[PDB]
Amino acid sequence: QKHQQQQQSNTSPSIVQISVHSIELDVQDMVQVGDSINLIVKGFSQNGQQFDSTQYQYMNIIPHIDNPNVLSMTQSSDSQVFTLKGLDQGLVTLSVTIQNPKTSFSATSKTIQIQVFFRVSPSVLHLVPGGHFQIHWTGGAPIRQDVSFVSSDPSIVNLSGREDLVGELVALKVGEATIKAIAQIVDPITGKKT
Amino acid sequence: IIGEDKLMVYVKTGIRIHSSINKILVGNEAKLRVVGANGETPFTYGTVDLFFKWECLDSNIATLLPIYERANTTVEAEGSFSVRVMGKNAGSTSITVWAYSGGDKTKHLFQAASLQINVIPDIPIQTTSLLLPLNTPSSFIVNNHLDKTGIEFYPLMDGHGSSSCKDVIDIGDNKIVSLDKIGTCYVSAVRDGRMDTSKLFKINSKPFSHLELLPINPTSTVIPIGGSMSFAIYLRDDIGEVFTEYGSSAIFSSEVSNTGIISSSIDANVVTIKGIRAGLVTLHVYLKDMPH
Amino acid sequence: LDKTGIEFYPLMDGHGSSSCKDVIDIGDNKIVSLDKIGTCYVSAVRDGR
Amino acid sequence: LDDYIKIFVGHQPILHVGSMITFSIAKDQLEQRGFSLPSSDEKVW
Amino acid sequence: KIASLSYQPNSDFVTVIPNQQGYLKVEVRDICLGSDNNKDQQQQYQQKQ
Repeated sequence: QKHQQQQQSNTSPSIVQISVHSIELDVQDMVQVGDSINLIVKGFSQNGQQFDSTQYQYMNIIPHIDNPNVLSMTQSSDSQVFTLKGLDQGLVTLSVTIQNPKTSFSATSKTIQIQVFFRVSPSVLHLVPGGHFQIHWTGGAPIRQDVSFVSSDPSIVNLSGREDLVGELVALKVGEATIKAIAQIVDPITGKKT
Repeated sequence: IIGEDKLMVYVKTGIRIHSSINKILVGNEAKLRVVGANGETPFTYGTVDLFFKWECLDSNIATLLPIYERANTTVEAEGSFSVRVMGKNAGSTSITVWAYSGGDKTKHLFQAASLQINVIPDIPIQTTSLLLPLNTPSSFIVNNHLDKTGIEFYPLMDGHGSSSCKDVIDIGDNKIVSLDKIGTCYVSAVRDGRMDTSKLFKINSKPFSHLELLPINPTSTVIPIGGSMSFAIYLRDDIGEVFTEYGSSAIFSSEVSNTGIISSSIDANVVTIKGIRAGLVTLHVYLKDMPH
Repeated sequence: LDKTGIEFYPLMDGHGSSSCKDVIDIGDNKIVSLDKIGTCYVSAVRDGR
Repeated sequence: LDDYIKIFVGHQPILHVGSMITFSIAKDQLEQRGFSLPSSDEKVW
Repeated sequence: KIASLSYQPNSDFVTVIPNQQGYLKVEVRDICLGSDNNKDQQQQYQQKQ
């Protein structure tokens, strides 16, 4: 009477659920400019059970991307797998919709964000003592980045602020200085600056 | 007894702005509303003696507009818990709202934290455009009478290869159809093999992001006992672009905060309502199966 | 349409017929026609959108 | 063969009630003393 | 569409000819020695590595 839960019937039956109700996207969150990563699209049932790779040939898989100039996508020789490629620096929001080509019913993934991995303008500036300027910059990750500035001699060229984020500079004395700009992201899970 | 259930009523707090979108293109709009600081919707407070002054920090980026527009009313005359904002020039501007009594307007009861609205620049090249929901057929070709023998349709790929239009739309039997995915397609309409007579158009594929109930050419802010007014339901994307065809999945619902003041009826995307008793009422409208 | 963050992309036919390179060039915020009779299609993109 | 042109686009004051003024700094005398100028956004007043 | 390849049988090298802007990636196989893409063995080691 006490152990009665564990006696399975050795003639294990098969169970077929005839019907995709949710989608997982299995992929990396970061890629380098010029390199590629793979996206795998996992479709599941009303019960959270998967579909086998052998069935994605019957599924209308429609990917969705906001910024195809920063990250491109192609489908592979497996219907379940897509190749992603970094084209220029930035951020891209991605999702996938699977549709039923017999009933028009659809399911969509969560949205995910993939990041692609900056420059200053001008690269050379000339000023007179008492002159002011604001540094301009291009690329990096403009939806996640700090940009901070560091002068090699604050007595020749100083920065205007408290926290050196503004990119405004003031020429104080005759001389020559480097302002290093640094684009940085905070990891939203570990708090790590990169 | 076949059941018991227990509503908690709290009688208490403050105000905030609400919108499902905060980007707008130049020339697009978004409808804003107030919601309370516990979560009080215009369905639980909207009929009360509350009068709402709205304001915008710069009116050259984006302007406020009234709801009953065509009666020649203003936002200050409406005092409404819901208003419009229209994009004029690119940039971010901030909108603020204060709640007063309708009897006492000398001092506010509550003030909201200000919402930013970020206006996006247009590209000023008049380009025939559609915006379709996912998995949805479009009647556009029949509606513009582009059905006619010797018209031809060709999807246009980007030179970087990015627009695989096959992943966003199909085109067959003089129809257009959107697919499972968010994106943009470009298409030429050619005729008689001639590229020199041809035309170009855009198709966007997106989910619905925002919903707007607005009066169809009102003569007043008010609806007759025994008479009626009609209100159109607009659906917008994440930049305020209006969907050109809603598909057969866009089912609407309507709810009424104080019963027997009005009756409502919906046909297609139009709510017609009729006056039955004297009073104030909030009408609520939502997309049935996406009630956010 | 000169303004920073506007982008211009020539659009090829899916049959490969419109080699736009044989009909126009696009550079320095200019358009230029070439030696040949034809039709080109172009998108004006902005901010990668 | 070049040329240049300046273009403008639009102590102890005694004032009248309802009047308006703009206060300014000798930028040139910060510069001649090796001090930097404020930025366009700098809360210096 | 980004660039054409051209090579001869038993060549040490391939020539690249530019067609469009972007990123080409070029890859190579050895005909006598294959490639280290031996995915069968990679599945077992992933449990530990």
